[PDB]
Amino acid sequence: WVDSTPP
Amino acid sequence: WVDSTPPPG
Amino acid sequence: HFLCGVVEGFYGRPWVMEQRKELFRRLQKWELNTYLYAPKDDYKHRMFWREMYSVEEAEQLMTLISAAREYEIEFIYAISPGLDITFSNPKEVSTLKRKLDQVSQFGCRSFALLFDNIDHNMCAADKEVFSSFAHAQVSITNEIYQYLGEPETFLFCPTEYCGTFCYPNVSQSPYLRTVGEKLLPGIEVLWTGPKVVSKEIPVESIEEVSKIIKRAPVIWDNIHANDYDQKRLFLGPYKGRSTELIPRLKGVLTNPNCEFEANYVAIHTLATWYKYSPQMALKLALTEWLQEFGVPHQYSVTLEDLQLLADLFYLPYEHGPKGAQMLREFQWLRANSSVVIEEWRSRAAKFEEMCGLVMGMFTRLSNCANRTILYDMYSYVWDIKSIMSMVKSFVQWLGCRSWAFRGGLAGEFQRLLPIDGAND
Amino acid sequence: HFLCGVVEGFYGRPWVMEQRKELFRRLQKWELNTYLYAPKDDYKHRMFWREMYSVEEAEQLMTLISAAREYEIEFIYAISPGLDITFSNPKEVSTLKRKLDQVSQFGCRSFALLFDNIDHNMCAADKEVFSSFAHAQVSITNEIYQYLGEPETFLFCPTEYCGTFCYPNVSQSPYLRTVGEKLLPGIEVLWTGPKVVSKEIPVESIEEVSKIIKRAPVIWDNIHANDYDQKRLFLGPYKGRSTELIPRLKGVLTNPNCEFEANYVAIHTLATWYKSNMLYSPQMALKLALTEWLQEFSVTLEDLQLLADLFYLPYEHGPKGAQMLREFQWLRANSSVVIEEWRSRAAKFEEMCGLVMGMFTRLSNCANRTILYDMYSYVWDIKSIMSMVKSFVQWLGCRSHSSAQFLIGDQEPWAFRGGLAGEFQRLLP
Ligand SMILES: *[C@@H]1O[C@H](CO)[C@@H](O)[C@H](O)[C@H]1NC(C)=O
Ligand SMILES: *[C@@H]1O[C@H](CO)[C@@H](O)[C@H](O)[C@H]1NC(C)=O
Repeated sequence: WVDSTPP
Repeated sequence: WVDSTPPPG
Repeated sequence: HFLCGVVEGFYGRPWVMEQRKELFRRLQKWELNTYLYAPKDDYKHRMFWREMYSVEEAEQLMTLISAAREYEIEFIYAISPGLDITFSNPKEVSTLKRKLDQVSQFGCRSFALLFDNIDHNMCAADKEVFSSFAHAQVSITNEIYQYLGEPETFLFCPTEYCGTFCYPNVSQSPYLRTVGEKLLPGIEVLWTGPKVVSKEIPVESIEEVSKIIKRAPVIWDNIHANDYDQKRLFLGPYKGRSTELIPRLKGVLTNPNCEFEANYVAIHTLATWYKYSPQMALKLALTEWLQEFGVPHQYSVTLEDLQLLADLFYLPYEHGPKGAQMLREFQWLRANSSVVIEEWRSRAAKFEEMCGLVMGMFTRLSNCANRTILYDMYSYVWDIKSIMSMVKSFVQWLGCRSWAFRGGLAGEFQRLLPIDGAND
Repeated sequence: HFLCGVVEGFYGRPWVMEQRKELFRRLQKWELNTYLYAPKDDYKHRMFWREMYSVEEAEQLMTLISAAREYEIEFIYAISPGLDITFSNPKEVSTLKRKLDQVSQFGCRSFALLFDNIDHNMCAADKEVFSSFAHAQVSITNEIYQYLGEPETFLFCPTEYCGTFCYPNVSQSPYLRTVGEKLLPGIEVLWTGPKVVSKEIPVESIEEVSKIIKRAPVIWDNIHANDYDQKRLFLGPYKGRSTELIPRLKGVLTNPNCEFEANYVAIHTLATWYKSNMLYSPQMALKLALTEWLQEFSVTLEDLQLLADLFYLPYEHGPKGAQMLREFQWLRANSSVVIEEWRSRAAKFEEMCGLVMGMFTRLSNCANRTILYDMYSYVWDIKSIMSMVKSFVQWLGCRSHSSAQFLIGDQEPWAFRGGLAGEFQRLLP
């Protein structure tokens, strides 16, 4: 994860 | 013509 | 005790010591009471969570924590070990204990373990020892909490931390069932609302989540967060959360703009809410904010400027009245330009004067004595003043008888998405 | 003596003292020799130029000036009084003398008066005294230059500081004519080339300006400046300036990115260009810069090459960036075929996007936290947008089995980028 969004 | 920003050419 | 204050919880450059001590003064001044330390890119909080503070870092953290106590702000130290922790490896556990013990010795008494923004899939060795991802998290969190002496404030951030992350939904989540059942009763759960950046957090959705976690959650509120879009900043009022939430919550910690000085309104209106009309709280915050903007004392910025600035950079789901007005005026001028009545000329002139107020706001903010306030906002204010200047010229052009690389590569790709501007 | 180095001359947050010390160290190490101090929003440089440094400010500046001398960098102190000075008023001229004397007492021996980016008109008082703007500016400048004992280095930045700002043009402007004739011969003149941000600075443009100012200019180069566009950052090589300009110029001072650590390539490649002709390949100078920059940072060379190509030059994307754009433009123009060509070109584009994401996550994990923080918002922005473009290419490939729209139902705010600013921008052609 690179932000608050599921990959 | 300040802030390094001239009008469009 | 209800926790109300700020989480430093965003991605990017974290705040530095001086900004944080100033934060604690503002929190005390406005009668807030809590700071949660959780900056995503402060190295030893997350990427290098195992690593102990150096002597120089220990000194700084200790000084920070003493400043919180001195200003009567509860300091909560968070750590985010979820990316690569093997939960069943006792060496991983001990490392986590020793990192927290080190922070205890700095004077810290309250703590948090954060498991947001990580994969649901455990390693082979953990799948041996634990029946689910939630059992793994809960047993390490329970063990740490007991090991530290059941601190009066200990927080847990779930991987399923808002409505849209809950699988298959909130009321039936097996992950949240286990959390609700196994997590010791003295440990609080963090929650962001129905979404990561919640437009509203309705009473009913809080009643729903509380039933499954078997406790009232602490809100991690991202309403003013701006780390996710370089061009955005939020100076409008705390909004969309009813005061009737307060007896239903254990606290509200706001994760606000990355630029420290941009957060006067976000935090002042949360304090007003805590102690409700958003437009009334906006007016109180801007009136008091104005007093920070004087010119410097020399030996050889208006309220209306601030209202316009807040309306141009308002809230994630609404523009402020003056910003919406200018945009509708521009739309119209553009849609009706083939005409060039006295109407279009009258309205183009009034619109040009609106663009002028944008440029005047920039010029007066550049005279401000508190230079950190100008610097924190600089790139947003320069951006809106450049665009408005271009827009005013374009309106002049449409009336005269007689930037190709804007935003760089990112801007080019973005303009190629046929969906671009869908929400305008 | 050829002046080559950096001008801190941008709008926004100035560099702080330790960044400046580090800059001198870099300039020395790469054989550059000059620093011009001119940050538009250091309030005593411009907005409140009449104001004396306080005791605490004076110590900081004196320390900084000593550091320059310690690293053999010539420190030029600029001041920008043109927003509100009355050129004819006795008290104004002496306030300026008083300001500059204070700085001379800190150890500074070289100075500049800058008149760029101000209103081209005079108040009633100066209009009685001077026949034109240029006369007012040149008279105050000559008098200051003399007052300070004709320092070895003294710079003047004209109001007409590039082609675009000349009225009515460069070779016939009455402003520059007055400057060329009346500005004392030991005073240098700053010039940014044909435009504020010059894609090229052709030798014949510089001959032409030379004949009118009556001297070889010092170039104030805005090639790597990024204060005028929030989203842009320039990590590509110094380029578009033939090495044959060197014999025709008194110096080149580069006004580089606001974010201090982002200027490794900008300054290192300028140094390569300079040393090449005290010819020059931009692509080989870029190779040397990125190789050496890599040692400051896990992050690979190839990460740095892709990062530079994504954030290259004001008028040009680098190779890996221009290539991704071309593919995406192709994939999008031919998506109706959804044939083996499209599918395999799609899978490659998606893999290229993966290299952007990997560059982001390796940077995020590196040990040099200072470089990461200066770059962070550019790298986050490119990774987020490439992640959306990648998911769009996927969605177009999925059109053989799905009629669903690209965005299904309620979105987080970052699905729609740019806020109110971006909405105004999208209404411009
Ligand atoms: C205008 O242009 C640059 C780039 O925006 C700005 O940094 C500089 O202060 C201004 N003046 C000159 C001489 O470039
Ligand atoms: C998810 O997104 C917010 C806003 O982008 C980010 O600041 C935060 O660190 C992440 N985690 C949580 C619990 O919000």
